[PDB]
Amino acid sequence: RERACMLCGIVLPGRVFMQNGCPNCDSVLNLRDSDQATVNECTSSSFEGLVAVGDNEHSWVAKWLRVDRFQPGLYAVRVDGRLPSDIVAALEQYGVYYRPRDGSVI
Amino acid sequence: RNETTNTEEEKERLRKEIQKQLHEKIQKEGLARFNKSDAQDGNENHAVFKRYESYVRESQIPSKVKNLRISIDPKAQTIILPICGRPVPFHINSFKNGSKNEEGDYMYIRLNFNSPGMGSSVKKTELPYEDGDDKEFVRSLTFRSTNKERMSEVFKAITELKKTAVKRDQERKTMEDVVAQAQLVEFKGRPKKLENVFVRPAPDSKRVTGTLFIHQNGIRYQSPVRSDHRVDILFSNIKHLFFQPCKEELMVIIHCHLKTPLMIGKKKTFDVQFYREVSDDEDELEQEQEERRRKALLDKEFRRFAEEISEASNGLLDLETPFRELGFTGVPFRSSVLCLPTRDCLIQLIDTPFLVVTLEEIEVAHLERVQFGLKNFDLVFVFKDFSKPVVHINTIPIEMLEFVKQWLTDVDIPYSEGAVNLNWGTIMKTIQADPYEFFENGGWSFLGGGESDDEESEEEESEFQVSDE
Amino acid sequence: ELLIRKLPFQRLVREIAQDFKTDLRFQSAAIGALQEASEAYLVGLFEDTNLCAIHAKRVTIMPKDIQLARRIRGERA
Amino acid sequence: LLIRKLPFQRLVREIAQDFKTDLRFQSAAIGALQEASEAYLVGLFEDTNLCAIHAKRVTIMPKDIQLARRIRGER
Amino acid sequence: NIQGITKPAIRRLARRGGVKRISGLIYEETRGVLKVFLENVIRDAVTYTEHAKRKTVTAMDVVYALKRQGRTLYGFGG
Amino acid sequence: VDEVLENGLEARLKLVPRLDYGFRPAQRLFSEAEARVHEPTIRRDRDGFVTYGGEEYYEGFLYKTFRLQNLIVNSINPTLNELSLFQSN
DNA sequence: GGATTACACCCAAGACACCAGGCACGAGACAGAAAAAAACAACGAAAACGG
DNA sequence: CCGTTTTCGTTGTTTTTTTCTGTCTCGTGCCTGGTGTCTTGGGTGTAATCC
Ligand SMILES: [Zn+2]
Repeated sequence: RERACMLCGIVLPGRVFMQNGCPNCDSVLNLRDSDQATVNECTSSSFEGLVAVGDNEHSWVAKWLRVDRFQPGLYAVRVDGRLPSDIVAALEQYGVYYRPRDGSVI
Repeated sequence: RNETTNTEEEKERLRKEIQKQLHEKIQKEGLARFNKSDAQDGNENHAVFKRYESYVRESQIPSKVKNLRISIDPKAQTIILPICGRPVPFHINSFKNGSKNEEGDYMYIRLNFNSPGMGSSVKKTELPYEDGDDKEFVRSLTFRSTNKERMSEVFKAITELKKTAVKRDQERKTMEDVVAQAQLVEFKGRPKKLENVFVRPAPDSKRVTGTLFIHQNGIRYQSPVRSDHRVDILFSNIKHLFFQPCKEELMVIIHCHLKTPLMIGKKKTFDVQFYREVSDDEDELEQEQEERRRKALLDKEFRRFAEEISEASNGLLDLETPFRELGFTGVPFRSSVLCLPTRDCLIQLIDTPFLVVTLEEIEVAHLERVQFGLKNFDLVFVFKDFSKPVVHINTIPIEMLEFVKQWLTDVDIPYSEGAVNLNWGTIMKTIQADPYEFFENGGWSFLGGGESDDEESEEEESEFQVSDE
Repeated sequence: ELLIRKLPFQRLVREIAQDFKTDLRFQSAAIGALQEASEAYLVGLFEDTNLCAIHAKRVTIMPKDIQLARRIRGERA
Repeated sequence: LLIRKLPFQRLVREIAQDFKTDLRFQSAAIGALQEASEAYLVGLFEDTNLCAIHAKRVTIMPKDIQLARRIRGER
Repeated sequence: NIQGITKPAIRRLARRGGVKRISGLIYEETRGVLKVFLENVIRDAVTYTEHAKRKTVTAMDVVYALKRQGRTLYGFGG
Repeated sequence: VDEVLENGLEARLKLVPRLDYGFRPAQRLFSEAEARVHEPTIRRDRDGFVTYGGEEYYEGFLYKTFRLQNLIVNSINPTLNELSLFQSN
């Protein structure tokens, strides 16, 4: 069982997301401090395009996927589902702009 | 607060004065009920022997007996035993228990018979033998046989015959004290009816919904699955009629407490209950509102039906409802339950076995375990009919003590309090033996002893309300 | 890990606190400590309730078991 | 007080004989010990009665005492 | 806001407490017990805060209020 | 498609029930009276929302979740009969 | 050609619970033995007070 | 720390009668047996993806 965090794009087991949270998005999502509904709304088990990144700084793919500022690991090209409107507003409060990785927005 | 505690305690002096007038009243009404002539005409009660017989003529003994072996006659409930070439019959009633032991090639079966001295569990009222100090008894007979299989079959058949005899005697007793009732007169028009009702006790081991009908001289419950599972209850035999709506319950109830017990299926009962069950963040709050609608619907319909029963009785039956606000928790049987006062009775109807205590039938209430800083107490009801067993309500929370004392006073029931659980099996048998001598020596009025009678105290220090240095 | 969702517990805490003084603020660590203490308390209570239920020779915990445990602890009079 | 005053005194001295040899006692020490002991035991019997009633019984048994001491937090 | 303590959360707390089967009224009973506990603790904390002449409830107030009840908590600055 | 699950693998759908009330029966709006007559064990949860035999019927229409692998979302051929039966309510 | 597999559903078992029967170990009853309890008088250790 | 007062703790003896006990029978409540019906498994069977 693995899920893809919608915001940063990382893919980790859903129980890992629940127990420890997203190592990158915890500064704005608080996924560990969030309930299962919020975990699902920010981490989706339905995705496509497993991506393994070794060096974020120099990988052109990471820049193209906007994951060059995140922890190396399992990432998904496309993630099913988008962030909820309330979470979108909460992130916009923090000044961070959310670009969907669902592919429907480009 | 001091003037309110003075006012409350003066109302408590009136509470005590009422309690004293109740003890004196019952003492006068026990001396008037029992005269010295009734004491002189003391009735000695003797154990009744149920007379039985195996055979009247030697011709009645079956021709199968010719084998010099153990022959069983189920029709006459008889175990013929070969004692020195004698066909001696032994009725299954005289037989007690049996033990089979295959020792070597012979099967040694010891058939025990009823013998006085801690024998059968049957009460003294009915003895399986006639009373007799000079009577000697056959306590056990041990037989042996080379044929193990047949001897095992004979033992099984004796055991089965005993089970069938005990079952028939229980069935008779569940119909014995039951008084032969009149026949229910069906209503010649369209009867008033309540559908989808469950009955307690159930007439069959299967729980089935039925329809309750109002007739000219009673009510009829009728199961749709079998016509033979009808329960007829005459209005003349109903003592109390209760209705209980779903105020906290998953169920709605119409309860009939009876004057004479009825035989429903295999069970003798004084109580017949008719019931139905409701059971099957804003969405969960709305689902509770939908359950509250379903409660109110069944409450309205069953209350209306219980009023229509009261109307059909021509004023023989009042419809009672429990005062939930006056309810207290206690253990009359094996579970903690909410005991609910009504107009005329103390009731519990949610769980079986049911409690129905008529307030007018109470002679005295005793509060057991009441003393210095106690966690809980017990309440004992003694009835005016001393033949009726006392009713215990256990673990009533001590927080409810002053409320229960007030409620007993408001109902004109005398009460007494004690630190120790007094035995009533003893108290009652002594009171039954001579009720007149009991009241002559002070009945329960002397036992009450409300007067504190404490003057020793603990001395006093030099009384000086003056500032020292 | 904490078994209650954070926002419901925060809303409950604020609802309760609003009955003693309006416009009160809570540090997030205060809510975290309250949640830890409340869950620890509830787990200990459920352990005592389970002990009572097993004592009565049953498997299902019931409200009377809770009331008995709280009475024996000395919490309800 | 339901226990007497001399068997209890002897019990207290016997128990005290382990912690320091030949210890004297005072006017209101044994009395206070007896009051505390009886109050404690009465409370324990209250809890035991509650448990026994919970089990649908009227007889108190040692497992009720054990459950009471477990819930109280007693070792 | 007391309906936010859902039935699954009470089930989870009972499972960590080792409870195998749960009645249907346990949820309301537990909500009442939790409300009483929280009421007492928050009342003590707010007393501490008012005494300190503050408008914010700190972690120290909660820790002292738990020490007041006898529920000493480690790991929050005590 | 009354509801689309955020997972995208399943979705709650509005359908015409196929029941016999006690080889498939023809589609027909769930009739509460016939269902009770043939099966008196109907459940009720809300007004207009009825659960019969473990199946949730809302105002005569079945509401059941179906997998994405259970649907054709393109080249859909509609019939007036079904359109009228769906839009009459 | 081949194979492992998803998916709905039926036939069935493990489990906590409810009801019934009966046998024995406990309560109730009675006559008897035991020593805790009550009451009495004597001696003085040590508790309460002072500088 | 040292000397004072005088309460109540320790010492022993006699008498009373409530409590402990030996003994019996009965019963009520502990334990074994029969049964409910729910939650869940293991399986068939229809149906399918994959290469
Ligand atoms: Zn992330």
